[PDB]
Amino acid sequence: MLSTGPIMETLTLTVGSAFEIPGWKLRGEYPAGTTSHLVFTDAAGGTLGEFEGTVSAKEIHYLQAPDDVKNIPHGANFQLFVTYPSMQPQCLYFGTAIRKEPRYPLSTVVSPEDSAVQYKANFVGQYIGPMWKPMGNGWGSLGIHTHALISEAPSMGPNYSLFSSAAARWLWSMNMDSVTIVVRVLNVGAGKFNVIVCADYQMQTYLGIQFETGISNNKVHVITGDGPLNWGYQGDAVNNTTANGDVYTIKYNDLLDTISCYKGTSLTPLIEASGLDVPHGEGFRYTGLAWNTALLSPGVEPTAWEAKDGV
Amino acid sequence: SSGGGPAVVNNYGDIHTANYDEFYKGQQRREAQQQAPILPVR
Amino acid sequence: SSGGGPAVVNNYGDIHTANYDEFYKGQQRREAQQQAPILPVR
Amino acid sequence: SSGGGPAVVNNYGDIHTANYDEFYKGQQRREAQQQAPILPVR
Amino acid sequence: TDFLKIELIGRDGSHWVLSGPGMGQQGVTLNPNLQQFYDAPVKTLYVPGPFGEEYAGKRVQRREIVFSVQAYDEDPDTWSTVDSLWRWAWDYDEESELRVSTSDGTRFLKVRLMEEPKPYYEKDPHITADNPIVMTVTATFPYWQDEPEELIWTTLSTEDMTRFPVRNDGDVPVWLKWTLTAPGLWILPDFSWGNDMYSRGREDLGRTVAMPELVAGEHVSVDSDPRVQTLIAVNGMPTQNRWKGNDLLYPLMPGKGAEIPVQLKNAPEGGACKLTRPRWYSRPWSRPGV
Amino acid sequence: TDFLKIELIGRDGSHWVLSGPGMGQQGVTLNPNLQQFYDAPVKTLYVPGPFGEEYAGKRVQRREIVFSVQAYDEDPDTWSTVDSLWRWAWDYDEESELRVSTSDGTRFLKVRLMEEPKPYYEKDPHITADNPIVMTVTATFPYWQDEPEELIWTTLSTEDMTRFPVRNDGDVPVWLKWTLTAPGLWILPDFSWGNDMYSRGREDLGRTVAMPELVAGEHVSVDSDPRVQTLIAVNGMPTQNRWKGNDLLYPLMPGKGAEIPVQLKNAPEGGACKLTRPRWYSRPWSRPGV
Amino acid sequence: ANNWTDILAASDGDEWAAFKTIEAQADEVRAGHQALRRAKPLIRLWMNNPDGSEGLVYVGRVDYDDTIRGSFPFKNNTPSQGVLELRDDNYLAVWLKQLPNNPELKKNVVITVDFYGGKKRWSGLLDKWTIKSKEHVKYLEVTFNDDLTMLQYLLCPPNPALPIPVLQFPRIFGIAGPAKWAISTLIFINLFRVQGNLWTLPDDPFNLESWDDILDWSDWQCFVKSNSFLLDDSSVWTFLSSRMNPVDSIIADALDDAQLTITYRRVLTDDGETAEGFPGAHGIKNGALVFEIVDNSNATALEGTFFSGTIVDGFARSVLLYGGGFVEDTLSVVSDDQTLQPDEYYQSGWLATMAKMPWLVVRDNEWTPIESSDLSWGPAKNVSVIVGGDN
Amino acid sequence: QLPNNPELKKNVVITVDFYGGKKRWSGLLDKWTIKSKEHVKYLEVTFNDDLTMLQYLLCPPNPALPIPVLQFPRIFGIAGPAKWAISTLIFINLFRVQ
Amino acid sequence: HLMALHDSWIIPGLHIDIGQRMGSTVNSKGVENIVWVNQLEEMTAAWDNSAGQTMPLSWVLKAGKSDRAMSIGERVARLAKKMSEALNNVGVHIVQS
Amino acid sequence: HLMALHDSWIIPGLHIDIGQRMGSTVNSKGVENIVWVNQLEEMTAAWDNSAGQTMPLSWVLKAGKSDRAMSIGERVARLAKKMSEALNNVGVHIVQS
Repeated sequence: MLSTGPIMETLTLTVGSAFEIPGWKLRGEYPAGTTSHLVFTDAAGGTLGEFEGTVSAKEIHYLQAPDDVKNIPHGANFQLFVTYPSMQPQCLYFGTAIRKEPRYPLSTVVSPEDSAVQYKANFVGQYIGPMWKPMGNGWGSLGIHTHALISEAPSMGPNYSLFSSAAARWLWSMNMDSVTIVVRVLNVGAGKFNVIVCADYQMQTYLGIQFETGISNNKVHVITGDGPLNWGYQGDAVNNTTANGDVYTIKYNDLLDTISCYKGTSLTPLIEASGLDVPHGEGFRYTGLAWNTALLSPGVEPTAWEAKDGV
Repeated sequence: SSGGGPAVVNNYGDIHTANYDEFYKGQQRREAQQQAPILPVR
Repeated sequence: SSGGGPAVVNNYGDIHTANYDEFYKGQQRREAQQQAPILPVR
Repeated sequence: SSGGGPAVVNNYGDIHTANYDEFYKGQQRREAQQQAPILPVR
Repeated sequence: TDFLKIELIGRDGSHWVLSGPGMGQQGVTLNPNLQQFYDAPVKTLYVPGPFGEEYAGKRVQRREIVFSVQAYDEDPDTWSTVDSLWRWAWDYDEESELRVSTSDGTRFLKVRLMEEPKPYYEKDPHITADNPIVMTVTATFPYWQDEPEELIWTTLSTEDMTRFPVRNDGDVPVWLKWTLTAPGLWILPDFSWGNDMYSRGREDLGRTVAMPELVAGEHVSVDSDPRVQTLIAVNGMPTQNRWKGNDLLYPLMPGKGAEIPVQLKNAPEGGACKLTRPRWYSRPWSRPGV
Repeated sequence: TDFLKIELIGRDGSHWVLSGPGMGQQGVTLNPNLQQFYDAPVKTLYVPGPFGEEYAGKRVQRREIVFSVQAYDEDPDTWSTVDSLWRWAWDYDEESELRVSTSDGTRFLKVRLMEEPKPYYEKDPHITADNPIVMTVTATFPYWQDEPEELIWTTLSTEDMTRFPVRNDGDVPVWLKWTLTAPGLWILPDFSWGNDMYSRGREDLGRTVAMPELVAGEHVSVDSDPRVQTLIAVNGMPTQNRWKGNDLLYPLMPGKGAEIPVQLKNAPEGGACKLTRPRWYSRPWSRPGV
Repeated sequence: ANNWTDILAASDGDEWAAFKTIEAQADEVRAGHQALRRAKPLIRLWMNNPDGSEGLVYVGRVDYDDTIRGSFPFKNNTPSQGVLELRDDNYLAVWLKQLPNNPELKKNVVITVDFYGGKKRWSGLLDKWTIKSKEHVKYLEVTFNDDLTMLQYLLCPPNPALPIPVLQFPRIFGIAGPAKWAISTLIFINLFRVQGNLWTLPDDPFNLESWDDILDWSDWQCFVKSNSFLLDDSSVWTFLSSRMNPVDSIIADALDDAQLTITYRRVLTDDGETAEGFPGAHGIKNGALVFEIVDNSNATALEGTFFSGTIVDGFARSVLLYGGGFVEDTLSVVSDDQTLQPDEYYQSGWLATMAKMPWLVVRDNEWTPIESSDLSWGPAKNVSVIVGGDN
Repeated sequence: QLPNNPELKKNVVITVDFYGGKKRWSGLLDKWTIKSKEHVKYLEVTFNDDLTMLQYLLCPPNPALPIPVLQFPRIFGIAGPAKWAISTLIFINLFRVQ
Repeated sequence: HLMALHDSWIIPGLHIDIGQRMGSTVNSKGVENIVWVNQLEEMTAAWDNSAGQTMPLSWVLKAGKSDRAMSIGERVARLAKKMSEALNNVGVHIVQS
Repeated sequence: HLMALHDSWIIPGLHIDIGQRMGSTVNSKGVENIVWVNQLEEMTAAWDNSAGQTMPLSWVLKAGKSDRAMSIGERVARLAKKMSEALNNVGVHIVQS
């Protein structure tokens, strides 16, 4: 050990307490002009703190306000240098700053239940995907229709080789009672297309906005669940002629207890309903889609689907 | 403590308490599972 | 005296001295007794 | 020294470390050697 | 010490204080060196892997508590009475309670005689009238327990819904019990709580299971624990027979809890739902964790 | 001593200094005689041969570390809090970090409870408020490791090439990881470094493997270690299914290093590559090896 | 499709942050795979309807933790035995023990063991149970036979379309056609006969337009799904002959020669599962078995498959070339292999192995996640074969 | 390497000579197996002695004539001294198969 | 059902003979009350006088028969017996050419 | 008779060959003088170079043959061989309809 080296040491930090290194710990003979500085860095070496010691004849005293050290995390590595006059700095101690204080894990961590979610669906790959769970008619009731005759992207609907109605539940649930759904939809022919929010695990009860198109039945309803394939109209219908590529936003506001549907970029709800007798809360945050057609051909089908927590 | 006693006898394996009849019956059961469905009914 | 030594090893059973050859031969003899009279003469 | 310890355990034979798996596999291998050539190809 | 109190309630209901304030008042004290008493025995499974062996899971083992007591009195006749009472406080078939009281509360373990007790010294015990009994008891359920929390919800409406507040303060998962009255169609929560034991941790976060419609007089006990059958009708009817390959799969994971929804429909005379939530711990005492 | 510092970071994020500067400030110190702690256990294999037995290979075994800690405080209630916190710092399912810091740097070992801890003395622990806990922990990955060396190369060209400097300063081979953006066809090095495990030592000196053509949005992670599947796409597509039996076969051997070449083709946007080189060691501290 | 530029913009131009985002996504995919691998199985017992109607009726569920031990093999074209050991205090063990002496119950029980959320299923009939005593501790060891044992008890008479004790002409029944179609058709004809020969057989059973839509197939316990005679893509043909031979014995040689697989699935409509592709596929009852002959090896296909390879260049594609008389087939390697990848390999969440493009190579080295027990090779034995007797 | 070597025939003969070749055990390779005991890999090789060739040599009703044309009579019968007749049956079948 | 009469009062051959019906119970939950009535099919008298292991003359009964619970070796032996007899019968029923 | 020649002067293959008659004795009361003469049927040369169990090249003779003392596995295998051959012969002797 020919060359002098630092002594590995540790520092203690507390939230709300002033950081202080007493003078009787940094002894030695310090001539006038000696300067001591303490440097705190992170795992990458970035300096997250620097302080100056009060060098005296035989002691060095450190005293910083708690706000100066509140940003220094546990595990941040420190380095104490003493510089005699007309000399290069000499490191006396180095090590780690541990925090001796009440520990709050819940403050730093965020639970998966306490996280807003946002889901997308494009149907451009011509496959259903693992995120949609068929309901009402069982496995294999869903399908993708190309709509190659017109310049349109593939849409999702019932398996018209077997069924004329179907439902699909988004595999994962939401994390809020309030929810926004944005659907870009195509009106190929006559049918009924339900956007379903606040659904239970088996889609027995839910709120929904139903777009119905036909020879003379182009309108929008607010529906409640009676099963994945059954529903009950609530309130009066609103006339609406769906065109190919139409974007509808179904927003359920929990604190308002109101499910509304806006068409395109309109700032006024196309339809609106409030005070529906449907359970809400944990276990009632699933979402999905449903289709019902008289003929075995696509009616109103969603090309693009989007869901997000909150309104 | 563990190294050099029963905790390493366990690593040795079936040196102390271990029975022959149960092992033979287990081997017979595995063979019976393998061969029973392919034996004829006659 | 007896409890905690060879006298309880005897209760443990075939943990100390017991060889596999005689056990296998005895099981084979039992199976041969069971199956030999019903095996055909051809 | 040797008489009365592991060197007489060796005389005892397979009282300490000895497993059933390779013994059963070796017996099966010997029986397979005996019976495989005479088993029909059908 | 006054920081720890150990009691026994026998199969016959006798109350003994083995350690702590008031120990030895019934004549029996607890000797040192008691084993497998604090931590629940757990064995961890390991399977071969590229860098040795890979973790494969854990299996909790039943507790095998070997301890010793000392039965003492000034006269041999009363000592014999005390020893007889202590032996009567135990059994093999039925279990007795062993409570530990600390600043963290009171937690009990149900234990039974694993084997015959080993009493007395080498000479006849009437000489000393102060003799030790070596007890080898076992806990088939290895978790220390507190009294389970019971919640009652009675409704007169045909259709109704409630939110049961549920929370797991222990360090191990617990299995819920439901007592549902009949008639009526019940929907009970089976939330995964993030548990991924069926590869559906996020899919079953808000999972609800619908019990079969109950006819009049068919009150059901719905116990989620693997030891008991899920559905038991009080009248012996096969209620599980009408339930179409469905079950309660998820316990209450530690540190998790919410207002679980219970729904009742088609109930001409209302209905009552009781939720029993056990409080299971792996130690006789521990500070709350979250 | 001040030449060595041992810490535990529990499953809950708690920080304990068991040895070194500032040890025992959290109430728990480390008792002597800790085993299977320094060298990674390895068993060597031998086949029968003409001169006895012939060397057949080596296998690294998982660490079974048995060590004792001592939890202490002036008053029994604070001792109970300390003991509960120490218990909460450990688990069977999830691993806690064990960091050794010396003049060679800080290396960590991930350990989990192999079985239940054995706490306290023969009497109740509140008498002393200074009690030992015997811990049998296990390291499924038995190598001490440091933070890996990471390098990034991004480009805008449709076709480009780069060289990553790589060097194994440890005593054990390490397995490289790549993070590759999409779209684009990547050519990744799988240099043998003269290793003769497949009898292709200098045959595979400059081996390069072509990843399957990644479609838009199919950013892949290519981990060469055997614990994990090689190709995993972030969008869930089965990239390895299109990779017709190809694999990365060779680790970065100790003492070996070079400028390994990475090639990108058919990338209209121009992609990015990240290389992660682990720093695995068989000992808590060791001087760098050349 | 989050591009690199988009991810970098979301991370505000920090390459390290963007790559940590990508690494987190990869880690979550790997964690999902590990959870799927380590998921517990779902063991469920079902029974026949006590009144004698169709549809299996749910008995109960055995917990994996509540089992003592279990063993379930899946074999290629071979029946296998599943073994499940329970404690006798278990409620399903008690039910099974009371079953023989319960006069209100049918005596057949079906086990269904689901892995990966029902994606893999082992279903089979009860073979027996045994009350076994290990050191005075009693447990119930229950043995089931997998659902391929039904083909042992299905047999093909010389004329499956006519009454058996009246006239069975000709001496043997012979059906020739594409391999999958002919095997499936033999099975279906025998299923029709054993269900009662109630209706008239059309020329092609699997030409679904030939079957009337008013017909009810709900009482059938077994179904067979296959393509029609013209639509079958089996490259090779087959001739199957029978004189009261069991169906499995009839089809074993053809399955081996064509490298075909019999897949059975018990459709639990109580779980929402449905079936399609066979007559009466919409009205099937709960727990009805469906058979399908598949080409999982793809050895006889026009594009061939992988028959060999090396760890340094992957698999090697070969195609079968038939010599004179088509008795002999050799392998010719495709020097310029240009087979397109399956469309399934571009779908999110796909994990299966397509027959045309095998991908799974399992490597054994010093650091291997598997253990290799034994690899045995043996050369061919006899150069020539003689078959005959009387002509 | 034999199974995957395309330049080699797949049949192998072992000859074990005791007492300088006075005693000899010769046979064709039946199979081999790579077997692992405690991560230690060895190769077990099974040969069939040369008497197995008589299992694969068979006698048609008329060994001197083509088989798929006419094999008369129904069975082939040869009578004579024991050694000569056994050796003669074997020789006629070897002649036919050569 | 397999039983071993160690020191029970039952006298094989005297109380019960081969082929005669007897009932038996097993102490398993759900079937305590049930009595399985089978005709006695096997009874073995066995003893061993060896110094190492010694068992006095003891009887083991097997009531009822089952092809399913038969050992694989015994099943193979019985099947071989039946196949050999059937092969003899077919060969003797062959019509000469 | 089963014999194991450990270090005996007998040299199998040289002194005695397969099929050649030889006498053997067993040291049992009442049969010491008797010499059982059988033609040698089997001789196996076996060795094990493993460190755990090392067994030098040793010869084991079996003189004479008996179906009674044959192992059950060997008996079943030989029976299966004969039955398969007889089945082939009967099937080829079948007369067509």
